[PDB]
Amino acid sequence: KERIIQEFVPGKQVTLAHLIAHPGEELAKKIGVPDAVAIGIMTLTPGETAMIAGDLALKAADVHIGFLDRFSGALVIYGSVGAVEEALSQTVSGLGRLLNYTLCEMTKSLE
Amino acid sequence: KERIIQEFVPGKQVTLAHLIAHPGEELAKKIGVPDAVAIGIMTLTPGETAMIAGDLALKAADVHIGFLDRFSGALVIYGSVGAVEEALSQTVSGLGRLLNYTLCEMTKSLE
Amino acid sequence: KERIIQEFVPGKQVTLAHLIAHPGEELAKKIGVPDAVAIGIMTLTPGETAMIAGDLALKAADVHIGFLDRFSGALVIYGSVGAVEEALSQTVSGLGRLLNYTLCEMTKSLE
Amino acid sequence: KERIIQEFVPGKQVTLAHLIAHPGEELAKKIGVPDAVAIGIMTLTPGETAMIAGDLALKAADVHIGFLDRFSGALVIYGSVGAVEEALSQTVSGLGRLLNYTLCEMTKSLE
Amino acid sequence: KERIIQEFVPGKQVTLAHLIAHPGEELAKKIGVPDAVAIGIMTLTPGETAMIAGDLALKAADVHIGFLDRFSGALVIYGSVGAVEEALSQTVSGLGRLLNYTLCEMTKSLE
Amino acid sequence: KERIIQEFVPGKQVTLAHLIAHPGEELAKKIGVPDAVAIGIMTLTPGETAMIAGDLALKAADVHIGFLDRFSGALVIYGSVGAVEEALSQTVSGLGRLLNYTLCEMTKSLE
Repeated sequence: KERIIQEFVPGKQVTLAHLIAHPGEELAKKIGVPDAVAIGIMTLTPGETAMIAGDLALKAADVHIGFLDRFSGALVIYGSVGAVEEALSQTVSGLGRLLNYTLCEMTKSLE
Repeated sequence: KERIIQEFVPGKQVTLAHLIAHPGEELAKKIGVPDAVAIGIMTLTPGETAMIAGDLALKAADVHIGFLDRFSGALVIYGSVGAVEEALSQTVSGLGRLLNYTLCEMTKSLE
Repeated sequence: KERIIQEFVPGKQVTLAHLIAHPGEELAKKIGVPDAVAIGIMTLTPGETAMIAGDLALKAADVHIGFLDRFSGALVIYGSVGAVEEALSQTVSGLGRLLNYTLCEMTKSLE
Repeated sequence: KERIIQEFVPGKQVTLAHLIAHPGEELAKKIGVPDAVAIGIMTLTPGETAMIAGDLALKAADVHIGFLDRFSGALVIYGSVGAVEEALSQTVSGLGRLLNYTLCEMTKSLE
Repeated sequence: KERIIQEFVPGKQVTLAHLIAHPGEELAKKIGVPDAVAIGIMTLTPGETAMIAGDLALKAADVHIGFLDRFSGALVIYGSVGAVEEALSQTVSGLGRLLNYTLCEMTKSLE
Repeated sequence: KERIIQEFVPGKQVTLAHLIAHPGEELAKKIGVPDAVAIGIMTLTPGETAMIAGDLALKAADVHIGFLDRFSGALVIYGSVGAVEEALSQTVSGLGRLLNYTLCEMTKSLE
């Protein structure tokens, strides 16, 4: 085979930014967020980006932090479908702009 | 040898989607799911995909979340063999469709 | 040096499948399994494979789950040397068959 | 495919150094820092660099450690916008100077 | 830059096998082993190899398990300098033999 | 893109060895070491190297273990600036000598 030594470092990337309107009570309960709200999901690298994204999203629309995970880089917000959608949209563009992140497409699940 | 610096980032992939009808009480107990039900197993990357897959599966058939792990990316559902099988099938195609994931084949264990 | 971006994803592999007859009480105590039994050890990737392997092994011979680790991908079974050996043999082939895993040789420690 | 063996080792890098004036009480509460203060965010590799950066930042301006994470390599400081900004600026240059780290640009979020 | 997708899997390797005679009470306390004994240190990949090595070492000489870590792949034994040395020597060769591991040199610290 | 399978294994490396005289009470408190002492910081791979380095440093000068982390590979010592400096110096050379590690430069923060 081949042996390579590899100095690892975090990349800067928004891997997914997903909207889920009408998650349902079971999923909501599992996730640890309020029922009857839309939901925004982001994975971020490095993990500390979640605090930055948290700031952005809060300032972008009327959304709330379900939870913020500075280790995994997870961030979950909730609120109206419209608020969550804007918050997501704004936060992705803000990261590529302020920090020149690798970005992704915003995605959605409905029904 | 050779030294490479490596900025790591999560891939987007469904690595496995497996059905297990008749798991048995011992395995069920270990896994932390009800007995007398079929079982669906998925590994997902990044870990946060488990919440998205959770949504999809719940909406695809009459299945329930045994547990959802947004860290490892694990998701276990249960229900009838038919319900679990459809939920699995739907969830994989839904991820490749909505999010353009790398997908896998659905698999099964019976007896 | 060189900078590479690396999207990571789990491989599908059975890295080891080892039989240990006569482990002794000290090792058994450390491992958290009954004394006076043979022992089967498997490392699996991804971690969720341990539930699938758990199913296979239980169905292959008269063995029992010492523990199943869906995070590390560890699975430890115990029983007679013959039962453990068959369970191991069957589970490896089953994974390569059902899921086309990268497989390994079965190994053993005696005395 | 291809098989490579990879001996992993930590790189030496400041991946981000971000200033957030006016984070808001919600974000502040989530993050575990005082309200009404600016905030500095750094990700560092290896994780132990957070203690070194902690030293630098404290000595650079009138800032305080919200928290220091020698595992993830996270470090959060707070104080006036001016103090936090200087602390950040100084700490980045200090690491590249003393330890020849790979550095980044300082960034900021306002409003 | 360059983007590579990387399916990760554990290698099979004994990275170090080190003997420490006369560790001293402070170090011993930190490590969580008895004082007045020599000490053997191994790092193993995958993590589950520690249980196999544990078996080998116990059978090779009159040594005892300080602790066995099936997650990190750590294994610490203790006993006489001679017993620990033989246990180490035997365990390394046993792994390369039974499992065709990548091996290392045995090392020692004295005084 | 490109798919590579990657068997991972720990490298053997001292990534940093840093001296901090006059850390201050705040930083000291955060770090979990006594005030009014100099401080030595090392990151080591693999994680188990921290026990070996712990032995070396203790034997090299009149220093004490603030803490030893066999998981992350962290080791923090304290004592006089001179004792800590020698302990660090000795431990790095000892590792390259006994174990042929990849080494680093010793570094320091003063004032």
